[PDB]
Amino acid sequence: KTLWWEPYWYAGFGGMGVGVYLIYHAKPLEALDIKYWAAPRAAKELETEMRMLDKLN
Amino acid sequence: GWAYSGEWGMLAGFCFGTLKNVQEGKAWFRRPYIHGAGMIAGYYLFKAAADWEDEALKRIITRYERKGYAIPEDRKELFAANQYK
Amino acid sequence: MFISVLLILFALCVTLIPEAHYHMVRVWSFVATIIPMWVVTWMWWNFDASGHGLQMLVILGRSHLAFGIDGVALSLMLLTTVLFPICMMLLRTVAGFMTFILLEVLVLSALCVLDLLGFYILFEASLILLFLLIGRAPYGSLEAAYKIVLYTMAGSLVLLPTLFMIYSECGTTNVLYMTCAYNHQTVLGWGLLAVLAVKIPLMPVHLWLPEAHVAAPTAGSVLLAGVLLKLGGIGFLRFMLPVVPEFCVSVFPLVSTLCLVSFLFSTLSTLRQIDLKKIVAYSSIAHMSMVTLAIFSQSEFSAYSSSFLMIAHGLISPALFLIVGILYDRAHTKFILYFSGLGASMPIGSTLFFLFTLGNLAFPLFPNFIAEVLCMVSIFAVHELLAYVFCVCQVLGAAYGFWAFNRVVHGLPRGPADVTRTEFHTVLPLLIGAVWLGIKPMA
Amino acid sequence: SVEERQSFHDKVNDVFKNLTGEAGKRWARPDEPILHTLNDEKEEPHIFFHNTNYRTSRKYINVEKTKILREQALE
Amino acid sequence: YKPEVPGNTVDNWTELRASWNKERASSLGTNYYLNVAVMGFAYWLNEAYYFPPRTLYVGALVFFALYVRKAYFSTPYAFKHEY
Amino acid sequence: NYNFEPMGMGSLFIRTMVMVGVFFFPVFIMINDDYKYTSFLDKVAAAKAA
Amino acid sequence: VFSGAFNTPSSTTAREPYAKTKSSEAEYGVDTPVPASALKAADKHDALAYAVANAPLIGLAGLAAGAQEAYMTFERLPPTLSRQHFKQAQLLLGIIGKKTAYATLLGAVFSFTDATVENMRGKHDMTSGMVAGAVTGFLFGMGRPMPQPVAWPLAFAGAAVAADFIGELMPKYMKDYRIYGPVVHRENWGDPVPPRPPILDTGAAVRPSDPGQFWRGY
Amino acid sequence: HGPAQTPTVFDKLVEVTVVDMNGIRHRVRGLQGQSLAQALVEYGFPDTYFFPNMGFYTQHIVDAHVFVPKEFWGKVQNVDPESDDGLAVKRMFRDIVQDYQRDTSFFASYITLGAEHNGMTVGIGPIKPWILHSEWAFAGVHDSRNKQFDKPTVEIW
Amino acid sequence: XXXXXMIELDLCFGLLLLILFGLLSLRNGHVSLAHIRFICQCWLVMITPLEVQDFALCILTVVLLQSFHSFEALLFLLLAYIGQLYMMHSCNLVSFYVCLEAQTLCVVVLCGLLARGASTSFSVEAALKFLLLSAMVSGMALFWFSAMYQRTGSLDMVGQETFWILLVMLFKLGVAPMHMWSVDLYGSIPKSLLLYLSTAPKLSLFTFWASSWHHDFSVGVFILFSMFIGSIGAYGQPALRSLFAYSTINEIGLLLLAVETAGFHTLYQHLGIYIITQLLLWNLTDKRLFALCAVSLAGLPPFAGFFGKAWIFWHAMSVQAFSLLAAALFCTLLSLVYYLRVIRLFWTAPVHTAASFTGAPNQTTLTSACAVALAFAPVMLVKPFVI
Amino acid sequence: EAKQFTPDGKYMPGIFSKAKPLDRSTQWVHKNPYIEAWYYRRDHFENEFVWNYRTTIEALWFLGGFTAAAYALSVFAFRQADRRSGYPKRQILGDEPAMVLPDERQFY
Amino acid sequence: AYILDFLSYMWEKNNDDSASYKEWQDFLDVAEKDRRRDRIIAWRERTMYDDYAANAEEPIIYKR
Repeated sequence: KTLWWEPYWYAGFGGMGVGVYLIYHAKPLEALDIKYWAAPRAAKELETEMRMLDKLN
Repeated sequence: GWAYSGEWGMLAGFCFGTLKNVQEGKAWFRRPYIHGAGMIAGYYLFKAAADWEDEALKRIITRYERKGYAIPEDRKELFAANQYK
Repeated sequence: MFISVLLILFALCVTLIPEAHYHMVRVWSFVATIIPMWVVTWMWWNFDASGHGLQMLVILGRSHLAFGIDGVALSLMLLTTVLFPICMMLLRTVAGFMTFILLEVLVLSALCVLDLLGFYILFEASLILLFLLIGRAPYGSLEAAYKIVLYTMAGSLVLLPTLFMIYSECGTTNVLYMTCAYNHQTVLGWGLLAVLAVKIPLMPVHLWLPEAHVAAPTAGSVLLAGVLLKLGGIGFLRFMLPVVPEFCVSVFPLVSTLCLVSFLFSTLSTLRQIDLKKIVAYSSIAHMSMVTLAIFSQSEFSAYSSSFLMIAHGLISPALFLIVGILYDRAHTKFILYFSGLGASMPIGSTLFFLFTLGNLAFPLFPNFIAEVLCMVSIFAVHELLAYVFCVCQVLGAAYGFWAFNRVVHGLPRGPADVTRTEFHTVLPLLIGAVWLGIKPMA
Repeated sequence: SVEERQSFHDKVNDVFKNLTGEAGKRWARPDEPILHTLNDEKEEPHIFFHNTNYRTSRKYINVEKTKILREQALE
Repeated sequence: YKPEVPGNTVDNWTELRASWNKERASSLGTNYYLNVAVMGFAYWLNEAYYFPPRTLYVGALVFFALYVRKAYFSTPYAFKHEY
Repeated sequence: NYNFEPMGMGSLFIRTMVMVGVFFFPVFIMINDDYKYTSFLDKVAAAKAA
Repeated sequence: VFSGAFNTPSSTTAREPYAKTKSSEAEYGVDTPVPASALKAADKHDALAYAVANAPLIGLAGLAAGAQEAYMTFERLPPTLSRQHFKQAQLLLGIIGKKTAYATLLGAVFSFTDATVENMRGKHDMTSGMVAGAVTGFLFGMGRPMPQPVAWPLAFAGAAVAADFIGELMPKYMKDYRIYGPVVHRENWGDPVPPRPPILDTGAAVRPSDPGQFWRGY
Repeated sequence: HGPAQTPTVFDKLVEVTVVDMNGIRHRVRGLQGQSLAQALVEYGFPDTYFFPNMGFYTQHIVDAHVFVPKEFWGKVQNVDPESDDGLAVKRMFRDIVQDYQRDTSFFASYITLGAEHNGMTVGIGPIKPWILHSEWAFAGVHDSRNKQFDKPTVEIW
Repeated sequence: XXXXXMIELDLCFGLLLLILFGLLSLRNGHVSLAHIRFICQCWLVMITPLEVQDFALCILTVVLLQSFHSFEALLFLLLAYIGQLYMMHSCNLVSFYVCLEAQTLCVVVLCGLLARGASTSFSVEAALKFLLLSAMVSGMALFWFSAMYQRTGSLDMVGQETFWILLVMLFKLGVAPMHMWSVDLYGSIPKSLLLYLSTAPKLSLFTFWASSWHHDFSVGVFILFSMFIGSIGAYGQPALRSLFAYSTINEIGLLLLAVETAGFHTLYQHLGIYIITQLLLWNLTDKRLFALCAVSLAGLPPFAGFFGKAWIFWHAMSVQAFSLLAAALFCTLLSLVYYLRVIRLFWTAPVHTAASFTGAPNQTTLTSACAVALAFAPVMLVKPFVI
Repeated sequence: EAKQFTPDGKYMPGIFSKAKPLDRSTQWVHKNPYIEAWYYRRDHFENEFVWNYRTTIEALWFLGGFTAAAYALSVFAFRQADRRSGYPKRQILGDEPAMVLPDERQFY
Repeated sequence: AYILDFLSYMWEKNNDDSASYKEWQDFLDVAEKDRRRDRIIAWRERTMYDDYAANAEEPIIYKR
């Protein structure tokens, strides 16, 4: 016999886990976290500051 | 006046009838005429409360300005308003 | 807001259920707590880390009640909404369902509050609920409820004059304007320190918790362990630092020394405990002190580290309480000298006891390890002496932990057999969550 | 003066009340902070939040730069 | 498990009976006297409110300290035949 | 043959101090570094104003 | 507002102090006259006069307590003893006088020692009150069992510290505190200026510490 | 477990001679584990023979004033004079009894009858007038026929 | 012209008609007087001026008239209400004294008459004690009033003599240590009369204070007396009657504290909340709601007692009355002990409610359940409402 | 040996079964009176406090002494952190008006 | 895989920056309204209703 609580427990917790996986693997990188938003914007600044440093040498 | 005052009054009347049946050992849903009358009473009473807030606020702005405490018109709208907040 | 009101009314329908159909009673009571978990999941899917530091803003007119979401509040809501269904799974009375529903509602409302008066009103609305919960007639202790209620009321009464004084000073009670006005930081700061040092267990005024969390049943025990202490940390983060920084600064030596002595004495006191439940009670004190010092450090990433540690404790410690509750209910006693040979008697349960003991002891492959690493990073950047003090006494907690575990688990087999399907299911969310957050918490 | 600061506060409220942007541009991620002559910048909350978000962006950009330079150093 | 009540039952009951074989008078007189005292001398504290807080708190601590509880009040004078 | 009694007060105090000294040496090292540094500054101040 | 990176108010402070905030059109207080005896009571240049003028208030509490205990003892007197009116009077009056004199001595000691320390240290702080409280507790606590001779000085010293904190320290810390009109350091917020301070019929216990707090009277 | 005799009420039967304030002896049957005053109510004593308990969370408990002879003094369960329950008992002495106090004055609510109590004899102790609330008071006169056992409830309110 | 004084003539005519009507109704062998009760309510409605306080007191009394069934007591309550209403209009100490003494005599008579059972003797004793102390207080008031009349030569209520007028005003509210008469009254008198006392004279005296009273002194030491004594006594008294008595003493001390720092809006709202609670208290038939009164008195957040104490604390801080604010906080804490005790005594208990036998089946369900709906009040309350 | 179930499930309470029914209380221990007294005493150890010589000596030398040690250590760490960031003296609680919260707009 | 980017596109379509900014502005505006109103109301004198001088601006009629 299946216990009374088993289907509801499974449904709720599996739904939360599915939502978690979909958040971590389908939300846009910028939407998921800020750290993705800043990488392309900082890469160019680092690029153009590297030559500034080299000329300072 | 508040937007949902009458709904709050009806909910209060609902609980009122519930606890009236509680106080007599009856099921919560018995005697629905009491529920309806209480809903009407709560709706009208809290509408009166909402209107009384506006009355008191107009009294406040009038008294404050009459004493000599003149206000820039921008904040007078905080008191001279029958806002349906 | 509309959805929240719908859940509020839907949860109240429990009392309207006639007691004849017990099956549907359990189903409804469980589902009412199930729904907010999915709602918070939907919120997290709706949040934007590239957006503002606050999102999903809503205000209920001139009635205070300012609700907004940061990462800390959302994570705390997620952890609480995970915890509550397990607590529901451990109750058998409608009164318990109603009390825990109201407690969950109050916790959720306070978790995203943005009005200091609103936090004051909403937080301590559950004090009578805790009083009725802890001092139950057949098994509870009235003294524990008396203690905790008096401590909380004392804190709130100390805070209230400060709250109304700053309200009059700035003309409002919203944080985003309280944070922008000049104010007499000192008095409000003392009020906030008093309340959040009572709520979070901090020496000397912390003594209610060891009696309270032990006298309460399993569900209330897990609630008190994993929720109400974190109300203190989110309290700091949301209110005290944004509002009164100068008081926070001038009190930093006092806060640091109080946290350090709290941690030291609690760690040393734990070894002399003779009951598993009391041992678990003292365990949380060190974690809360570490969280408080991490918050007050503000060095590099203090808020995030504190949130990580709060989540880690609210994940692991309820598992300790679950094991304690299972052992007591299927043993009718909590006294250590009646526990022996548990591994041969309760293989999977004893394995879980081991795993969650290691979780309490900050070991790798667990969120607590990264949490304490980040907290000690924040502490170290402020100064290295405090970080050393935290680092040096790591052995002293694991001492009592391993001693109690080995004493009760190994040896002569005597007592209950292993756990049941319901008990393993109750254990399951904490294990999965801890593994997930100790392997790849971020991405 | 008091009247000068009153006028400046009113102008700031006007400017922030009528402010918008498009083309996938996320507000609270502005390219520039607004220069000011205001002591205790919290005197203007809008400017305070603008500068807060700019500072957050700069800090996370520093973190990303640190990661990139760490990768190059490892290489 | 139950802890034991300390001491002897006989001795403790006798202590329970210490200074209680006496008729209770009417509470009217104490009430009238309190009201009379308030009506007659409370004006003495009129100048008090301006006084420095330190002295007022000292007076408050003294007044609290010297108080005697009306309930369970007993004297050796209740059961002696002469002064 | 055990009486279950707390340790000797003086011995307990002495061993507690011994433990504290052995296991909190960085505190003393940092404090003595600061003391030496301020002594250097004091000598510099004394000699530089004459 | 809320990010895990840092806390913005921790780095947003003023560079220059502000001037005085204009509160009302008329910027002077209105208050009732203080009796000069209490004005002499605040005088602290002479310890002897300070204690002398401070004593009667302190001894009044002892008088009240003595009257309480004496009347309670009376309401239990036997009929045989109550007819010795002279003896009744002498006993009750002895109780009352003992209590009142003890209270007076305690208060005189407190005031004398407090003003003594105030003159000795050439400045004013809470330490003088701490010394006075400790001495008063010791004098009160001498000759009793021994959880007391430490506790009573602690009680008196803590009471003195609380008295300082409440009566003097906090109002001085909030001498500029205002609940009306423009907010200090935030007069850019457009709050109108009242012509006059809010007139309030506050009791003698509620007195304005500053001319700009409110107006007291009717 | 063997031929052990069937359980009958005789084996737990306790008898106490109780004499009223009018000097009339009365035979009363008592049971082990129950209070004396409960049986006293069960006998038909007038409501004037009883009074509310003056303690906290016990004001629903009735009691009667009796005198315990010298022998049975040690069978009275001990109560701490320093305890809050002891304070309630001392309030009961202070108010109800006044100058009716005797060194044998005791309260039946603390008498748990047993084997030794068989054959014990006590009498009723006089009390002063009292009032608790609107529905339960004592005029000071023992002129009544209403049985305390006839009250449907004990309303502390 | 008397054309502007019609309503007082109406009061007199209605009283005469009521006297004759009551006389006639008694010759018929009638045994109930609900018709008389409704007629009295109507006459109260008509004689009421258009002030908010006047209507509040009128309606409060109107609900209270359902709790009595004797014609003479109805008449006494009508005359006491007349005295109270005209006390809200008393511009001089003569009418003030007359109204106070009429109310006192009415209270004494009402307490004396309605006794039944063996409780009668103690009710008589308490009533006589209150009469004697009221007589001496009245004599004090007359003496000092005559002294003021001599010094001023006018009807102005000013000068040093007003201190004793303030004292007499204190005595009517049971201001500790002039509180014990209230405790004695709580000890014996039936619940209906105590229900009357807690609401009406206090309301009228607060209104008259707010309208026509000023003094050049403080009452803070008396506030300390009331707060501390009420808190400690309500903690220490096992009797429910005296427990609520000392609770009332603490609440009136809180009201006095609100008074001393002005800001009568919080005073008004807290008085209204407390009167609502008292109305809910003395007509209780089920004990489950009894703990709601405690949580509405212990200042627990979600209900009105908390906010009523809260704005009071707000206004106390508005003047930085640190001393009395801290004292009020500590006494509020001490309240919680016996309030939780009340909760234990009448919440964690088996549910039982006796059924009516002589008809009148739970004759006060409506007012009870209506007063219960106070959890919905804070919605309208949190805004600047009462001001 | 009892039958608390039917051949098709259907848990039977077995109220009138002669055999002792297996239940939740089945594996309860038999309490040891000495153990119960010990655990009550340790849960109610609060009645054993007294201001003796040893207790006072221990409380002052350890509790308050190490409280003072940690307080002074915190003060030292705070001041050293201030000195290691180029800041002047800062105003701790009760330290006379001085610099608090160094501005983000100033280079120290 | 396609499901993941489908969800991403659904999110990006549904979300709006300007709506959130307007919500933020509404929050600040309402909060400032309430704070201004409360601060104005705080200028609360309190004298007895017989105080003619303190209420010389009140249009009150007496029937005495």
